[PDB]
Amino acid sequence: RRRLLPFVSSEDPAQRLKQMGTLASALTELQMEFSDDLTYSSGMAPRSANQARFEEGGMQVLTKEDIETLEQCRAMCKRGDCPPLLVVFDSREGFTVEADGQIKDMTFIAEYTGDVDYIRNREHDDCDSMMTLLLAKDPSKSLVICPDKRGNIARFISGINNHTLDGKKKQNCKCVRYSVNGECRVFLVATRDIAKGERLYYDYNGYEHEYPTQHFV
Amino acid sequence: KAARKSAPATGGVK
Ligand SMILES: Nc1ncnc2c1ncn2[C@@H]1O[C@H](CSCC[C@H](N)C(=O)O)[C@@H](O)[C@H]1O
Repeated sequence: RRRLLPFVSSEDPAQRLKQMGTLASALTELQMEFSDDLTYSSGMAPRSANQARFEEGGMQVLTKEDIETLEQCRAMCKRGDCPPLLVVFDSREGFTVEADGQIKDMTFIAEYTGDVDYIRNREHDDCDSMMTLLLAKDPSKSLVICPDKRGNIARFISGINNHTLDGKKKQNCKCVRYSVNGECRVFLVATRDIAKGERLYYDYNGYEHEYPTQHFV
Repeated sequence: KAARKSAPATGGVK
């Protein structure tokens, strides 16, 4: 029974302040507001549209044990105990996220946050950071998280190149969708032990193949 | 043309 693990925040308060500063710097660069939750804005999807029972083929449910861990991590972030992560600009990838301390295998990294909208409303959208929330049998019910105006660290995490022979080797975390109180939720979890300085990478095409990755480093 | 990241809804983490 693989249990979700809470992250271990950097012990030095100055290291936590510096980490939080790199995220605030990147958000400011994209003219974004920090948001550690899913937001339901006007002219977009209402909170009522976000029901995991609409997921074609159903959605796995987050256990009480794993919800407790998720609540612990959320409460930790509220008081200033962020996961040990640094947002770093790279000339070949743009903004990237690296571990600024050890992250054990099965450790909760972050929830993918931003504005929830209908997929039907974003067919023409240029946002490079859209993440599937709900895939329904009727496509006009499907939802996407849009961190263009509001979001957190998750929108800055890099993806693997799905076309190269060795590109899968870079993956050290995974994005998963779970039902929490009957709603869809998107989370990032470590898939192996990650060392300080190690850049985070997950598979952007973990279910659909809607993200072009051929040119990825 | 819309690029979208996607994650599975089954199979757990590991
Ligand atoms: N492995 C990789 N190599 C190159 N670019 C990558 C990459 N993984 C992610 N990216 C870049 O990141 C985008 C996804 S959103 C991730 C945050 C982004 N780099 C930013 O500066 O805000 C992609 O469209 C691509 O431009």
